[PDB]
Amino acid sequence: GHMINMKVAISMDVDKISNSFEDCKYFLIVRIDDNEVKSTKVIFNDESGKKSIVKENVNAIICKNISEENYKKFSKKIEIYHAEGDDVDKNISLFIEGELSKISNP
Repeated sequence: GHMINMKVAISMDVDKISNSFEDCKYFLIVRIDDNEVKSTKVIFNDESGKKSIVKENVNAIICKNISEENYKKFSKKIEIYHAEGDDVDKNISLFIEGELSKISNP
């Protein structure tokens, strides 16, 4: 029954989900404010990018994969989820409901 004030980082290549967090080209910052996406952002993935994610106060990350080291960094307040597709919009809807599997075995 709805949701308010979500913030995610989705690991993008150029036009869909990147292979892994370590190989994204940018992060799409999704904004959800009543079970629907009311705006978006692009943080390119070159160092200064990842810094901003810390201060964004993200709710969760979505990716197909992560490196072990970066997991151990980010898994200290932000819920890391598995992608279930290449269709970002399917992965957004699944995340809204919490149907995506939380990666606890990278």
